[PDB]
Amino acid sequence: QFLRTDDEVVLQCSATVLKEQLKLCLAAEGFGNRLCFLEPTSNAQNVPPDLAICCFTLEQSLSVRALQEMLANHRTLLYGHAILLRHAHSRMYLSCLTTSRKLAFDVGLQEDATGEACWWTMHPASKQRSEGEKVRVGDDLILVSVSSERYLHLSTSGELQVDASFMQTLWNMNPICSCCEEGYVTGGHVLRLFHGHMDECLTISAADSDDQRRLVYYERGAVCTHARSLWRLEPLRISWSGSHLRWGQPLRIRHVTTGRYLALTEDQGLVVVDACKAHTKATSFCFRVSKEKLEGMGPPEIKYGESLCFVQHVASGLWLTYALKKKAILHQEGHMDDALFLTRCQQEESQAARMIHSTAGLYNQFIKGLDSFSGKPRGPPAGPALPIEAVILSLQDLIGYFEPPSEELQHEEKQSKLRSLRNRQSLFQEEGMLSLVLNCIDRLNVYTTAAHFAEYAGEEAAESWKEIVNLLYELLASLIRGNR
Repeated sequence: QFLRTDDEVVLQCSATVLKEQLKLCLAAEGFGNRLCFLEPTSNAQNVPPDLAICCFTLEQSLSVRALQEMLANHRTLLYGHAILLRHAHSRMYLSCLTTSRKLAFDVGLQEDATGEACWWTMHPASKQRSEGEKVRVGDDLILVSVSSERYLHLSTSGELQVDASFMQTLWNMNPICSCCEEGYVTGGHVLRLFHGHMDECLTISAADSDDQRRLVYYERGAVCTHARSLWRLEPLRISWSGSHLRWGQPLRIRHVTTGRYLALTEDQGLVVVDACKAHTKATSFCFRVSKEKLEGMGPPEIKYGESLCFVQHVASGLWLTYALKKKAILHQEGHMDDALFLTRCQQEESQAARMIHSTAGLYNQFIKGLDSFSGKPRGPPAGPALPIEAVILSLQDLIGYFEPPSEELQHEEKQSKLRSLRNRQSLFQEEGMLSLVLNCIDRLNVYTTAAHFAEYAGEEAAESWKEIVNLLYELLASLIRGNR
């Protein structure tokens, strides 16, 4: 009934578009782009929203005097309290930025929780709540930046955005999960699906495969530690999507590094499909106890490791089965040994897998823009603008991410940090990040100078040509660095 600290939440607002209400969640990537944006959730039945980057953790909830004393150097939320919100993926903190996209400031994530910028005071939306009262689940609230004294605001030229404005917006701090039972599978969890005990898991193929990475397999060996075998369980009901999963409950299964959804198609059978084509009927599955014919955290039913689960496609009733590497299919009978167990991926690996997803998406966009004016000069590029700012920041972020530990650190800590670095390098390497970085280099090296690049791209885009190539070479080096 009440919101507490260390609860996972989403910040939701609503807007009227085409005489219909549209629910929107506060989202940010962090790496490559600090700025917050809005992720629509109303059309979930047709197109699944990108929720992994919508999740925030309530770090602290402090009174006015408690904040002031903290700046000089599980608790229930009360009105008047100032809260610190940590982004689940990037590990960064929601803040009011000093830059502007009007007397509004931009809203985004910052690297460190220092100063007032990352603090937001909670205020009642009506006379039904008062200062010092317990913040209840489902309450509309007003959020005020401690630094700028402005409201967290839904802005509208023709797009729906977030900023810090003197205009008010009502926000719903919807709980994703609360204290949940240990060892139980919940929504939003990133995991692996294992078949037997021979190091065999459900996966798509490696990068650059003739597959186009659309097919699903049972694969043995090194896959079991690679990013390509990681999946995100996404229940159809957005409310309490981070609640315990139940037998028979419909859910979508998202592939982390590609962002594609397990689906049944009329033409291809069992494949993995783009988000835009991942509608309920094709993409909805459930865990079953057997093959017999058939608003809170809820009852805990599915255990990690100990529970054996059959995967069923809901609309068709077909079972997930196999055709070492065996193709995964959907079949009316399947096989007697179809039952799978689940194992929870830890945060370093899951974080890395999402970073790869966004990194791949961004640089592939950058590559597509480069190919757009490949043999087309200007007298007016005139294709879509290259994501210069995002590419630069992405590059800088990954370089810092792959930075070796300081030689001044102690041996025990250094070795552990080196081991973590190697594992993180490996996950990127196995997802074809070297080739991808190289493809950017090779395409930019087609040009001899910045001025030559300006003859095909813009003069403004050419201003960052030398910087991007140098940062790419730097990332390339950091991806290879042995770090033994």
